[PDB]
Amino acid sequence: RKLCSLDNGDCDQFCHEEQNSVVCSCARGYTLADNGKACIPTGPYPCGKQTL
Amino acid sequence: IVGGQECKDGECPWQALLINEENEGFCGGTILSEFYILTAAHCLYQAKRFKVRVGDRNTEQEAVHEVEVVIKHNRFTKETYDFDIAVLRLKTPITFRMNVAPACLPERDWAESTLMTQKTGIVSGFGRTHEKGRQSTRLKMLEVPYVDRNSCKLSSSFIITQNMFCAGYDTKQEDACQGDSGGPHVTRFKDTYFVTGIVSWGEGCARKGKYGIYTKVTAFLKWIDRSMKT
Ligand SMILES: CN(C)C(=O)c1ccc(N2CC[C@H](NS(=O)(=O)/C=C/c3ccc(Cl)s3)C2=O)c(F)c1
Repeated sequence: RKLCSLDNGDCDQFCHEEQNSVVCSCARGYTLADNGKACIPTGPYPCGKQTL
Repeated sequence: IVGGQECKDGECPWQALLINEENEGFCGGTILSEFYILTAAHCLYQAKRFKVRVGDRNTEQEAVHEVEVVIKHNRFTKETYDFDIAVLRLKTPITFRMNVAPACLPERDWAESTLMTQKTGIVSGFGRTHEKGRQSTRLKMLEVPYVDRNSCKLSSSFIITQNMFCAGYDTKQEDACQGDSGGPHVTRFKDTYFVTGIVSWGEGCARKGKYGIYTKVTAFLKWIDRSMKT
């Protein structure tokens, strides 16, 4: 297991392989964090989050 | 939903309920955004005029939205139940709040490789709690394992197309049921829930050697994206 096959490339959400390296991305309503891996919500009710 | 558990506060905020003129629920849907609901194309034959309710977990205690545009897949047919998908644009936007929030739409390749390969998904709705019974007054959810495609085809009396997938149990008495159609099948990945299926059809509910059949959302991501732009 390598790149995206290895724990989702350490990405919070979407993982793709571009030129043999991990590229992370996020669903609409999230911004990719400075680390290029985490996904940070832009508002109070981001998609896919339980309201707890 | 047969078996499973009650959706507790905030646990299933993407659930939508399609209600007829008599304000009775007949099908589910999934909230995609403030203006859009995902449902099954077959649900659009179950009532002439309908509205969408969001935020309710208990149908016996007290937002209702009218539908502006109904977008049904033009290839859906009752003969095969293939292409069982529709998108609804609402007249007014949904206000997100506790118990009202959209499910995420995943990117296609990643969903196929990472979500559909997970052990389980979650189905939810206000459908019957037994094959013979009344609609549930409480929103319910159920963890359903993904079923191997070969096993799925073997067990079925009808053709399972590439726009469908199987989920549930062989003999364990848990499944979606009547009234749950059109509702969400979501898959959790790192505490984020992505829409992966639409409740479509089944040979009864929780029957031995039968599984629940769901519309494969990954097969329609481009179609959904286009439908959300007019
Ligand atoms: C071609 N084709 C597949 C058909 O024409 C077809 C069309 C309909 C049904 N049936 C038979 C009765 C059942 N109604 S239900 O109980 O409201 C739904 C229950 C659920 C169980 C788990 C799910 Cl996932 S949906 C249903 O969808 C069927 F078995 C076959």
